[PDB]
Amino acid sequence: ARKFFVGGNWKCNGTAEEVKKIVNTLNEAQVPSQDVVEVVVSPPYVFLPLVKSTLRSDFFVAAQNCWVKKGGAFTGEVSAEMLVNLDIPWVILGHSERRAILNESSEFVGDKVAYALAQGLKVIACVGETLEEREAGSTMDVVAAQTKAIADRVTNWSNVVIAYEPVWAIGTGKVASPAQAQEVHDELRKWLAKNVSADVAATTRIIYGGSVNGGNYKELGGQADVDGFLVGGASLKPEFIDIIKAAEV
Amino acid sequence: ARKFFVGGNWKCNGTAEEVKKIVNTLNEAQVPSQDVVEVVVSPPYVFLPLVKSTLRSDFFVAAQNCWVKKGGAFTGEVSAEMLVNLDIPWVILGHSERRAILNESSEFVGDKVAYALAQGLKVIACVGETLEEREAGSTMDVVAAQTKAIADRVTNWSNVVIAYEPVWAIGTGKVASPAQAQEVHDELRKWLAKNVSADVAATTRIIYGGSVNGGNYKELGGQADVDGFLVGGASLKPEFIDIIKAAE
Ligand code: NA
Ligand code: NA
Ligand code: NA
Ligand code: NA
Repeated sequence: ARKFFVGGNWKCNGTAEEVKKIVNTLNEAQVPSQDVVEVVVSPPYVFLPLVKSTLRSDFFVAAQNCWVKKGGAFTGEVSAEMLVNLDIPWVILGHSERRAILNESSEFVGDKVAYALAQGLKVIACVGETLEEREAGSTMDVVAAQTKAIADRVTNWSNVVIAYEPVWAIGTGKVASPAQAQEVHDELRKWLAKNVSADVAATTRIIYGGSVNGGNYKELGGQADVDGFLVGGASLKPEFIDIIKAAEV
Repeated sequence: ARKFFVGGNWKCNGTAEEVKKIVNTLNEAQVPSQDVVEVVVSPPYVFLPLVKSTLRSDFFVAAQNCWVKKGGAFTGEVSAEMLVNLDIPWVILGHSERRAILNESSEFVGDKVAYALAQGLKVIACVGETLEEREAGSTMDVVAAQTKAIADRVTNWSNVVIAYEPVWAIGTGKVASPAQAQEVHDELRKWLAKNVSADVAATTRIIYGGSVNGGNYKELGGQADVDGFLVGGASLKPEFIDIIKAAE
């Protein structure tokens, strides 16, 4: 069985004082065993050393982004090899905000994933459709195309988690149902089985990155093809511990 | 007289061991007084706390970029308020690599500069033309347009340094002459005098960010409108201390 996965994306938030409070709360948390759930927290770049130095060793740290290739003359960017040097094991790549606001193309995301994996990082690779795409019946075309841009560029899926983000249902007031989430995760896994291998389809975690009303995480987690959550604002709050606890059963 | 200014842009380089070696070499350096030269060092975001905690207190730290507005739902971005919280006093904005590779527009850079200043940061604001623009005779048209996008959004220039980057003469194998540098810096200052004020033109440092061969920084620093340097790869090396010494 795939190990349930909960990632916390802090986004562009945090102060030294807020980080200390979040980390102390996570360090005091009593959650399901390492065998039941894998937990990753993703602070901004400037707090990565602080969080890695202070967080419980059974929770893992992710950067929110890295550069597409080897470092060098790329003012403002952080390379995968820098993250490896700082003992940051994970990175989030292709988040909806970077695809939309920072205009990161599916091919650019794919090249980042492949480079990160080559340096030995583990990757949360994000995909998802807009409202226009959803309403046109294009959800499965769009999610398969974003996944194919990554698949075409990687040589190994072992250290990849895919995060599905229904962009129309993230902080818009619209919420996708469990059935809607299950349908996309099932079709995506079926895509991996036909286009990469049955083994990769069976072993790759596909986590849900859509907005969820309080108390509705266990109904989503219990869907057959949903393997956990990529969490936004709740990752800054004690509620994140209740999302980790949804891994139980 | 405007105080000579030397910025060191590490770009996307560094490891914890390399950072320790660069910072130790800077800390042992014997350079002209604080009255003669202002020195700023700019590591990647992940080394900002480490460099600020270990660097000599008379050298200052800059981030290489920040976000255009208040933080929030901007995965992978670092806000100006985050830099203030970590006591990072400077930021580089509009670097040629961000305008070219990351497609940052003049208006985007302008909005960043205005936001950074509003949070109390000091800004190295970068401008510069491409090969095609230079060959067309458009250098000053382009540099004035980039500067206008910032001027239109900024009321107080006290905490701004302008860096001119001849993009065609940065790691291309082409080296711009001191006369080419002085011509752009003079015409940019004349633009500032007409479009902001005589006082802002007189007091704003305009530093040079073009490639320079070893031993040739004093010929550039002694130009009337060149107030220092924004340094690339030499900022990782002992040579950076020889560039600060050009202030004498
Ligand atoms: Na499940
Ligand atoms: Na470009
Ligand atoms: Na002049
Ligand atoms: Na001078």
